[PDB]
Amino acid sequence: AILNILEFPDPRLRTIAKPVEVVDDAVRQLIDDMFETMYEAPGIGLAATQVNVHKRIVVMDLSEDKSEPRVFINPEFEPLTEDMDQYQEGCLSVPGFYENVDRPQKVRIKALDRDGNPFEEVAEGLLAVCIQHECDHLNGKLFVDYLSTLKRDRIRKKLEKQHRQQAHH
Amino acid sequence: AILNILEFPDPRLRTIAKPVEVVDDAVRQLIDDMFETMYEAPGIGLAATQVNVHKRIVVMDLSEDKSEPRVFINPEFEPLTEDMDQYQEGCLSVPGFYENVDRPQKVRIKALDRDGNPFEEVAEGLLAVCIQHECDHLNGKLFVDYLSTLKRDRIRKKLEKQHRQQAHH
Ligand SMILES: CCCCC[C@H](CC(=O)NO)C(=O)N[C@H](C(=O)N1CCC[C@H]1CO)C(C)C
Ligand SMILES: CCCCC[C@H](CC(=O)NO)C(=O)N[C@H](C(=O)N1CCC[C@H]1CO)C(C)C
Ligand SMILES: NC(=O)CN(CC(=O)O)CC(=O)O
Ligand SMILES: NC(=O)CN(CC(=O)O)CC(=O)O
Ligand SMILES: [Zn+2]
Ligand SMILES: [Zn+2]
Repeated sequence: AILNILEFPDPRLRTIAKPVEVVDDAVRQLIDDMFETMYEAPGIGLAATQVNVHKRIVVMDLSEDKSEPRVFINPEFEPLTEDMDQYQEGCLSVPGFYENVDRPQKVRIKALDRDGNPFEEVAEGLLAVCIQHECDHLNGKLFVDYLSTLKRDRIRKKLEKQHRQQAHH
Repeated sequence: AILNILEFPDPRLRTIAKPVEVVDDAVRQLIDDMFETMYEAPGIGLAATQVNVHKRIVVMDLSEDKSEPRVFINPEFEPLTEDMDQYQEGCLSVPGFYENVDRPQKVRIKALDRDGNPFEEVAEGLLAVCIQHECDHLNGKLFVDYLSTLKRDRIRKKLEKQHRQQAHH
């Protein structure tokens, strides 16, 4: 099923997600709904926090033909270099806005797979950017948090305006 | 200490490496010697089999400045995709030759780290190719084994001539 995606400045996006203790079929059902929601948006990644489920679960598919699904449960990352890359990021929870964000160029991801088994994976490029962006969501952080207060304020005001107009529909 | 690197068609390269039961002082010394040997060659990977030590130990460093050492003890891998990647592969035991070899582009690695602790790592790109190349060595397999019979024999003949001339130096 398609799930509702929370939008900035909804305070629920600031909730810190709780770790998953057992990866059962119920967790996999949520994962399937997250994937369906992500593919339909469309987006290349999605954190449970974004659909109002505060558990540390992330889904992703960096392919063009939407044929490479990846699951990260209880994800964490550690920079493997001090070098930083700049990427213009967008977010399904901050629809319509794209801004530059500087983040570690390479990181080591650690998480549980869709079966609950632990693994690690070195990430560079888009994968590195996405994993950091998704993990941030689980810690109640949004990419607009890295921007100047004036830019974030402009975005907030534009979105709050849109929300009021959408409410008048 | 820099160890000697065996070269095709030396029969000892066909030896199947035995598993490591404990990462003791001796094993720790070998790993250091292997890194020294690898960097001096220079190469981006090295299997114990290549320095005539038939234990399942692999070292790597895909960086350009010796800043990313990697250790794999008792490594094994499983393809995670059917998609094949073609890469121009070379080998310190088959110096001067680079031939295309098709291998799965994404694999899951299972091994023990430099401290003797088990871990599983998802690999793509160069890392995916190198781990398969290195594990093959531990099973007495060389990349030329994937080439046609005439191409492999041509390479063999070339090296035998070289070895012949080197001995007269
Ligand atoms: C930069 C990496 C961002 C991680 C994923 C986000 C989706 C998200 O909100 N995850 O929490 C995404 O797909 N964002 C899209 C996006 O910004 N993309 C998608 C591909 C490249 C990049 C271009 O800016 C937009 C169009 C919704
Ligand atoms: C492609 C992966 C190969 C695994 C590593 C080998 C070394 C080896 O013999 N390992 O067992 C290597 O460093 N090979 C080099 C090599 O083939 N390379 C190094 C970087 C890229 C690639 C192609 O040129 C050459 C130059 C000796
Ligand atoms: N073994 C894997 O597929 C690795 N991971 C995700 C990845 O592909 O990066 C686990 C998951 O998708 O459940
Ligand atoms: N977390 C890691 O460093 C993983 N591994 C190997 C790697 O770097 O891929 C351990 C080792 O190098 O002993
Ligand atoms: Zn987002
Ligand atoms: Zn080799």
